[PDB]
Formats: sequence, C-alpha cells, structure tokens
Amino acid sequence: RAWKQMSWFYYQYLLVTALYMLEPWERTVFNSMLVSIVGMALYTGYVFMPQHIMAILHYFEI
Amino acid sequence: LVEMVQALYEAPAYHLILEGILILWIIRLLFSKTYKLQERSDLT
Amino acid sequence: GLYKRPFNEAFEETPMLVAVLTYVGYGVLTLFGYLRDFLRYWRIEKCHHATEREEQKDFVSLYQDFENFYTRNLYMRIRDNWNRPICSVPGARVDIMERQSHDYNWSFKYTGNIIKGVINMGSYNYLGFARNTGSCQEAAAKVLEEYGAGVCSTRQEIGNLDKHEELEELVARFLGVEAAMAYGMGFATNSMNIPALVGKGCLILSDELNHASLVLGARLSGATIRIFKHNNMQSLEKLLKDAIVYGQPRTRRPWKKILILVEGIYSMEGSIVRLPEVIALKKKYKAYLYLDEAHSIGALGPTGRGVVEYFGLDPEDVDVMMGTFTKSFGASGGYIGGKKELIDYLRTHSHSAVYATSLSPPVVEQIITSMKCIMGQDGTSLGKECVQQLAENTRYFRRRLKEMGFIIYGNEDSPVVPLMLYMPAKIGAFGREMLKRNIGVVVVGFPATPIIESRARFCLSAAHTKEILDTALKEIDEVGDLLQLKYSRHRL
Amino acid sequence: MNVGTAHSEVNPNTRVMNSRGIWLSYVLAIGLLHIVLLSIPFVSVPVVWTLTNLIHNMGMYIFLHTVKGTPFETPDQGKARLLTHWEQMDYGVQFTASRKFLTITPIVLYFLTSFYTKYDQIHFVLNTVSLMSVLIPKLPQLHGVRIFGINKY
Repeated sequence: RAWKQMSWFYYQYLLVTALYMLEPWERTVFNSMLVSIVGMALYTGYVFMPQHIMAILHYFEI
Repeated sequence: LVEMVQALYEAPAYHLILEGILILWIIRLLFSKTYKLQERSDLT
Repeated sequence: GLYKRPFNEAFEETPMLVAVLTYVGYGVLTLFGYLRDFLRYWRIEKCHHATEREEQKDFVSLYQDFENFYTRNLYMRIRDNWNRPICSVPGARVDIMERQSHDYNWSFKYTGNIIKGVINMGSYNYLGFARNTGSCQEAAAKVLEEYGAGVCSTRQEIGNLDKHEELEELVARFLGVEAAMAYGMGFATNSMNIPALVGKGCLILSDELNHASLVLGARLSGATIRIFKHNNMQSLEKLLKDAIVYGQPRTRRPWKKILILVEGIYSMEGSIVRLPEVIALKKKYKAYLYLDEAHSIGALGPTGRGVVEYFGLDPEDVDVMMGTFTKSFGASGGYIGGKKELIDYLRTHSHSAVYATSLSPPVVEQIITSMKCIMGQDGTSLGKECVQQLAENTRYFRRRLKEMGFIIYGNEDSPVVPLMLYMPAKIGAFGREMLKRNIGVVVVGFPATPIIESRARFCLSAAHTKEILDTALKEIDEVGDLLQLKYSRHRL
Repeated sequence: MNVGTAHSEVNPNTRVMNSRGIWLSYVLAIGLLHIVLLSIPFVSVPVVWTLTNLIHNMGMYIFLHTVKGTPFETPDQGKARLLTHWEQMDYGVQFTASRKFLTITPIVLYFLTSFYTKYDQIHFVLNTVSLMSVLIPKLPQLHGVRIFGINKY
C-alpha cells in the first residue's frame, strides 16, 4: 500500500524532472548530485544555523 | 533605514557615483518608450 | 458580420506551477544534451550514426551539427510515438505492426506479432469513407480495370481525360460555385496556385497558424507577407488599414492587390475561422479572400458543404475556395473553386497544369462516388447519417472530456480535440500508455508548438460507435489519473 | 517535432522569452543558485555573493551572446545562422519588455552584491568587469558586430 504510494510519487518525480526519458546512468548522475546537495545543505544548516527548525520538527512530532 | 544610510555613507565616492549613473541608466531604459526596429533602406 | 448561432470557444491559460515545471524539464534536457554532445565529440562514447564517406572527408560538412540538437537529444528519446506502421485499412480500428528498440530508439527491430483492433484517433477519416468494402471500392475497381492506374502525361498535353472533366463539373455543383479545378496533391494545390494569383507588388495577409503549404506558396511568389494574430479581427483590421494608408514599404505606392489567406478549421488549435467578420472586413477594405477548407469540407455544415454552409453564408463571397479530398472523402487530391474566369486563368497559368502529372482514374472515381453519396445522388439514406453521427460524437466526446477536468482547445463544434499535456516527458508517457491500452493518438511537442503547450490531438469520426467512445473515455480517465493531466480549474 | 506543424512562425527561438512564467523561472533559478552557493560550508558571505554574480553573468553571456543559430531545423533557410540569441530576440526590435528585464536584472544583482560585499575594492573591480562584460553587448549600437572577427562564423 504505502510502497505503491511511494512508487507513484517517484514516478511523478521522474515525470516532472524529465528524468523519465533519460538513460539509467543519467538518472544516476542527477540523483547523486541532488542527494549530495541536499546532504551538504543539511550539514551546513545544522552546523551554522540554530536548531530552531529542529525544535519545530520535534514539537510537531510530539 | 538609518542603518542603510550609514552603510551607504561607508561607501567610497566613485562607487556611489557609479551606482547613481547606473540608476539613471535604468530610468532611461524604463522610459525609452520608443521601440526602434534597427533597419535602414534607401531608394535606388 | 453577425452570427445566426452562438460562437463558443475556450483556450484556458496554463497554470503557473505547470509552466515552471515545464521550464525545469526543458532545462534539464538541454543540459544533458550538451553533456551528451561533449561526450560524443571526444569519442568517449561511440556514436551510433552514419558518417560521410572517407573520400569526402575534405569536403565542407553537409549539415550543421547544432541544427540537429533537438533531433539528437529530445526527438530521438521519444521517437517511437511517430511513424507507426499499419497493415490494415485506417478505419475505426486499425492493426499496428509492433516494433522494439534495444539502443534507445536509434534503430527499430520488427517483431512478428501484430497489435490488432487499436482504436483509431489519429487518422483523418471524418465521415468514415476509408473502407475496403463498399460501392466506392467497386467503382474504383471497375475504373482501375478500364483505365489502368496512373496517367503518363500532363493536362495541357495528351494527359487530359474525361474523368477529370466529370470530376471538375461535379465538384463545381457540390460547392455551389461556377467552376472548379482538380489537382493531384493538396500541398501542390497551394504551392503551385498561390504564386499564379499574386506576385511582386502585392500584399498577402496570412494568419498566425497557417499550414506549411500556404506559407510555402506565399514565399514562392514575390509578394510581401504580413502576419496577424490568430482569429484576431482587431489585428486584421489594423493591418488592412495600415497597408491601405501607408502603401508599399520603400517607395510609397498603392498596393496592386491584397490577399487574405485563412483556413476553415485549424487542425492543431481546433478553432473555426470567424468567417462573417473576415468577409465584412474584406468587403469594407476591398480585399480578396483565399479560404483553405481541407479540414471542414466534409466535417462542418448541415449537409457537409463546409464553413460557408456552417455560417449560412454565400459561396459567391469567397474569391478562392481551396480544398482537399484526403481528409473527408478518403482519397488523395485537391481542388480550387471559384468563378469561371478564375478557373480559366488557372487552367492556363498553373504550374501543376503545365508541368505536373494529373490525377489517377481510380482516385477520381472514388472521389466521385463518395461525393455523390454525400450529396444524396444515390438515393440511399447514407450521407446524412454520417454527418449527424459525426456531430453527435463530437459533442458527446468534447462534453465528456471537459467535465472530467481536462483542458481542451477550440470550438464546441470542431471534430478535432486537442488535449493539453504541457510537459516534455508527459508527451512520450501519454503516447506509450495510450498505446498500451489499445488507443492510437498523435502527440505534438515543443518546436512544432509554443514552448509551454504540448498537446495530443484526437480526431473523431462518424465511424466511431458509442461503445468505442465510452471505452476510449474510460481509458483516457485512467491515464489522466495516472499522469495527473487534469489541470482545469473551472470544472473537475 | 517539425517547425510549422502547429504554428506558422519560422523561428520560434524569438518567442521563448515572451512566454508565460519564464521570468519567474529565471528568478527562481537565480535564487536556487544562490541557495546552493550558501550551502557550501567554508565560504564567506561576500565571496558567495560575488560568486553568484560571476556565475550568473558568465552563464548569461554564454547563452545570450556566444551561442549563435538555432538548435533546430528552421524553414527560413538559415536566416539566423550567424545571429546570436540576443540578436534573434523579437526579430531585431531593440527595446522590449523582455530585453528591458534581461538588461535590468544584472544591475539589480550587482547592487545587491555590492551592498553585501561591504564595498570592497577587489570585489568592486571583479563585479564591475563582469557587469560591463554583460551590459556592453546589450547596447543597441553593438548589434551584429564582432570585435577582431571573433565568433564571426
């Protein structure tokens, strides 16, 4: 059930980012660059910016 | 606004003159209502 | 000009988020295309293409590489949605030969199996005359047996036949004009007759969405071409006023002639020309009218006579009425109708009349039989049922798709339905998904269209029964849910 | 697909900048570049802003004033075979809303990056050289002219 929903969301991501018509290695390149940028941004936000957003996420979780 | 004024005052004179002439240029583009077509023909 | 009936059309604007995502996709594709070009240039990846022969390596390169950019990087990826072969009559259901590619559409290999019973929404048979069994087929067979296939000369030479005269007089009767002429190609009609009418010193006012044949015919003649906005009477009137007032561009002189090129139904947009306004403007400003009527000569009108009958106007008001037999009548060819003097001047001074081979006898016999059936000469009830069924199918299909949440262009009467996809990947996705469910459609991408609107064209027919339409509609609804193609804000 | 299937215009490349949502996409691209530049850990704010200015200006110069022609076959027999995109824009009309926007935006970026760089002289000269390199080709007088015959063919 939830796996089907996640696969559908991945399909929509492919359709929107035009990765649907690219070859597998181009998808690999794009995905690797994207995840690298997101991880680097999270690292910078944790190190420098105060964890106020983390407090908001913890409050939402509770 | 006061802090912005102080920051502007911290700038050198040539930099502010360049920014002012750039702003005047922007005004000239905004009010350049003439849409020239860049053509020229003459009779034979 | 005034309309006897309401004139409804709708062209909904693109949602802003959809436009942003479209630009994101096009940018990604452009960047990866540049990367692939860089890889291919340095031979890091072997190029799967043909190259110039070794003896001509020192010649100037035949093509320019940049012009093939979108062909190498965008067209080739989704190349399998086009050029699909068929091995059956293009009726309501068609058989499609199946092919597969192993190198990402750079080469296609043919599997033995054949897809059968694909619902046909890509062919042009509006009135369902594309049949392998019928009266027209028997007449064509008899004429093929008698006259043979193809004539081996020109009309001005020994190549003029009696079948051609019969076809021309019957066409003149069908349209209501005094006289008409017939040619062997719809493209050639425009390309070879527009240069005859006008020349250097005349003005041609062409709509924004004219066919390539009309544009080529206008370019071949030496006339000046000015383009007005699609179905914008204000723009047409402004251009007419400026042309009459300010004269020729360099040496201000009165124009020798003014010709307005318009179409009956615009295929890709799906709209119908505002004929009363155009006629009123040309009467006021003393201009001549050229009316391309390829898509409306059989589809529109209570008796299927075209746009002039649809608006209930007078055929004598339009100077030149061109048309094509390919769309509605199910046979190749074309025609030009008008006054007798125009037809005589065309018979004397037409490129295809002097240098080109005339029509084929079986083709003209099929056209004659189909048009006699349409006008009711045979006496059978057929010929009115086709038009009525086409109208009902168009109305039902358009209403059902509009109430499903889709965005659709054009009038409510045109039998051409452009569905809107708006994104480059959804073009190929829609084509493949619809073929997977046994529906054949046509998809149009960026360089053909404006950048933000990419579409899929449905061509309805009088041969489409109600169950076929219902099946197609349910499959379209499922695919629209799958691909999120319901962008309409007004109703969903 | 083929040019002329759904529109009679010979060169669609002249309208891509007049479309809907193109300006918003341009601004969002600049913002995303700025965000991914801020994402770098060991780079200071003025350096980030001058890198944003330099990269945006370099890409803009490459796309508008370096690449010439069209990426697709066109039915006017290669009339724009030698013109760059800035020259093809709007069929040579020198002033237009799109041209005004494209000329104004680097100046606004320059103002912002001068404010955030605290008016340092090194950053001043770098950003001024970049701004001149972008703004000089936009001049109506400098239309269809290649200095020293570079990028002529």
